[PDB]
Amino acid sequence: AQLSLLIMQVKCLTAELSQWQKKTPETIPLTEDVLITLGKEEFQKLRQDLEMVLSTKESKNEKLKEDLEREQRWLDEQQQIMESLNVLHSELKNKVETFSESRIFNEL
Amino acid sequence: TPLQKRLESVRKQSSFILTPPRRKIPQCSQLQEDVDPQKVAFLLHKQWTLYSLTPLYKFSYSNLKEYSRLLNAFIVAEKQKDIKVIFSTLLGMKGTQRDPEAFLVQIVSREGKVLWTGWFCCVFGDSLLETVSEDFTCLPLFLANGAESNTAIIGTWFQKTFDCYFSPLAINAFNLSWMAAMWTACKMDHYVATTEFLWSVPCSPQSLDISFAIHPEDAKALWDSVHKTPGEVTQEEVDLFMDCLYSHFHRHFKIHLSATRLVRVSTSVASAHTDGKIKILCHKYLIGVLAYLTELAIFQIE
Amino acid sequence: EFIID
Amino acid sequence: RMTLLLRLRAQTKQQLLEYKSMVDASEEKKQIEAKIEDLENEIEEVKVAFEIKKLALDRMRLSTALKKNLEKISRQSSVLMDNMKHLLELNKLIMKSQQESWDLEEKLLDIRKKRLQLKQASESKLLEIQTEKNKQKIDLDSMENSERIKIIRQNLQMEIKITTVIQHVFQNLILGSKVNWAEDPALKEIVLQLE
Amino acid sequence: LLWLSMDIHMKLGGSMNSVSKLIHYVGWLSTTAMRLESNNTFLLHFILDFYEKVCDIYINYNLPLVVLFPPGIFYSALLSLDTSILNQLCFIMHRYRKNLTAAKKNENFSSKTYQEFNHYLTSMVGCLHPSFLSYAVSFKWSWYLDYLFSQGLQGLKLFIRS
Amino acid sequence: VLRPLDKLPGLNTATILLVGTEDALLQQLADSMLKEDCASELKVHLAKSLPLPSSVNRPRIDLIVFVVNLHSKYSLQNTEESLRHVDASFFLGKVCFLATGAGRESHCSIHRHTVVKLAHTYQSPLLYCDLEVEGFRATMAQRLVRVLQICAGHVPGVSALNLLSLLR
Repeated sequence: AQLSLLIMQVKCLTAELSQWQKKTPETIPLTEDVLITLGKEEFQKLRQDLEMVLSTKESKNEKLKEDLEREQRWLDEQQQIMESLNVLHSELKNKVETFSESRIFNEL
Repeated sequence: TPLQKRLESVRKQSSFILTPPRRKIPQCSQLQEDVDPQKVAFLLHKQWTLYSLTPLYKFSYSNLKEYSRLLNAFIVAEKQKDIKVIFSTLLGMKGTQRDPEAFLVQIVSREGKVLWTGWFCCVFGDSLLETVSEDFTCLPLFLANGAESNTAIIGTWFQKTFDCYFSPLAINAFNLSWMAAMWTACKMDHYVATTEFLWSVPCSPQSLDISFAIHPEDAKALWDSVHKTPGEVTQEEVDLFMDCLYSHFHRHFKIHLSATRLVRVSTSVASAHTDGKIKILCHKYLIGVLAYLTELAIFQIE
Repeated sequence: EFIID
Repeated sequence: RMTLLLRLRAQTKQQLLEYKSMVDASEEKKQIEAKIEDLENEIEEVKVAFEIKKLALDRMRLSTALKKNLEKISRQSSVLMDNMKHLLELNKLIMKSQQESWDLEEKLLDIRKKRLQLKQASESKLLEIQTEKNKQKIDLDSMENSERIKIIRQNLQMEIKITTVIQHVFQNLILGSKVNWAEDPALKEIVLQLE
Repeated sequence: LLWLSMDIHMKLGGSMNSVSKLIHYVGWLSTTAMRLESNNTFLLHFILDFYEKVCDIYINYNLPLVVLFPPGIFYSALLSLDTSILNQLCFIMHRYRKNLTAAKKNENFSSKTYQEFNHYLTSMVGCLHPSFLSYAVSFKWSWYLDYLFSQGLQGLKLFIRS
Repeated sequence: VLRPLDKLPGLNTATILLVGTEDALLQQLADSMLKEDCASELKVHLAKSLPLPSSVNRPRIDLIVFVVNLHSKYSLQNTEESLRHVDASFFLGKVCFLATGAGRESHCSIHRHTVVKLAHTYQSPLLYCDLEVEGFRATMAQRLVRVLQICAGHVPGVSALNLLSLLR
């Protein structure tokens, strides 16, 4: 059925593209109402989403401030282990690398 | 190379490219190199609780005695919360020459009353071998026969000292039917046990089970009816063997075994369960039975 | 069984 | 009853489209690797076809809803205006929660970029330190020659084990007897024995 | 994008096409999501939150991947009914202006992106509206703009300043 | 053989048809499909084999969800025995493949590749879930309704044909 269904999909999608190109926006019937019942329903639906999208952009701002404090703490700890790691690399460079086997046995 | 290769392996496995595998019939395995006949014969007719064990980090088959001491001092420590632990490499329970050598862990109690005899093996497991680094000795399989209390404590010790983890291996009815089909497809002689398939209908109030315990020769002549391509077993052939079971059970009892699930497949080669208490290893085909079991433990690992 | 045992 | 009627009209404007697409498909009477490529071509040219369709439907609907709502200013008290005042209050609470989000997120992005720079830099530095430890490992191999390091190492192990015995028979002999342990300058430096 | 900015810092084209494809796929997710949900404004807010981080790719992450809206998202945000998503779209357009101007400096992102962006620009700047109608009812073109700007219209002010 | 457009639609009726051998899980899934008060009159139809005995006045089936119990090979072999009674115009948008029992992964007599191969060789969405638990039904049943409003044409932007182009 894979090929016989790909062919059917192509045949039906060509018809759908021919039908959507046929579809002129049919606003000429519109609605004999004064459309206040639709405009003020969409406005009411906004009030039922803007009340809820403010409730999620306040949560985003809260988790943004908390994550900002957490990332500042993590960046401080990263800078600390940055300077510490760099100074450790600089110190251990030509501090323990200048170890001879003969000098090592002399320390023993 | 060392990690991204496992990433690609996981990606390919989850991609689910066609996986009816033309698995070869289990081949009569001559006992390779040095397999201790007493030890190997001791591991055969003993019911192993299957586990999938992640690779043992910083593991070495040289430091056996000190690991044995650390685990023995921990086993008796959990009794504080009479016992000897002998780590024993097996030397021959591996599929390829590059596989990690299988080693045993036996809780020996005065005499050699082996209480637990846990067992780790990696046979034909070169799909996880080429994905771990050199520090990991990957043993996907873990085979514990003793009580679950000792198993779930030596598992904790292994987690603590090797960062290896034990997911309890569960052979689904798909793999159970597969191994049922190939173990009647072997060239074995003097069938030890009847080829029994323990089904379990999915009733909500009741828990009825069915034991389709074929005569092992009748299940071979029935397999030869559904066997057409030689050497390899197909998912079509496996499903045809299972469907010949289904249509010969529904022919009599008018209940659809295909509407049920396998829970155990007893065979003259090897008995196998679903819940984990799986591997009875009657015949010495075990380098292939364990090959399937490791390649199934690798799947749970990766 | 076909009610054979 | 009119909103439900509009739901009916929107449902049957689309079920009719399904019927007509099937009718045209049945009116109409190979390269499977490309049979999905000329199929994905449809849902990219269908997508343009009924995307501009929706952007024209929305345009011609919002134009009417603007003209239709343009008659509410000339209308009387229209408590929906009191509702829209609450909508205005709601808007500022969001776009002033977006003004902060245009600065908090910018600072977070800067901090994350700094942290990733100092993470890759730290991995480079720690890998250099670890390969320097590996360079110390061949210095350890300079000890594994074992011509005279091994003998003195074994002497250290076999003589500290005598120095960790006599030491621990001073923690047990400056203890049990009539010791007067720390009230004596001599034993004071010999008590408090260094490990 | 964080791990791709460092791939510029640590010395492309095949990874470039991956973030571009992710944006195009999400823009395919988010243009049919408003079809299933009938251009739900709560969903459009998160959609433009995604593209809030797509406009600011060149300026922020140094990647030359200024990728525009699908038409079904930009036009349904321009023809939306609440000012809180309209000015978000306007801010995203202003950030697209800034990033395209920046990409013209250091240098497909040059021909087709600029064509579609001018398409979006002429559509919006000519249209720049019921949400603004409601704001005006709440209330000399400069006075109206100042009233809008003081009422949190930050993205609109930023894009008008262009 | 069932056809997608032999019957005219209702008015707000979106009538799914669940096809699965086990009917306890089908009944539970249908109960969860109507637990939420949606905006469409959902007339859920249950079945065991798509042959579906020929009873007139049956509504225009806007969706068939082949609930394939991965625990039982019967629920698969009957599904392929019910897929040979479907239109090639039915598999475009109005066919889903529920795979219940999956995720438990220890009772699966069917490998989850076999069901994905089945649902990919018929070019139809394959929606995984676990019908024995309510917590995974009520979140998956609301997925079969939002699919159902797509195929029935209740969302006035997305056809059944448009659906599999989104779920491919």
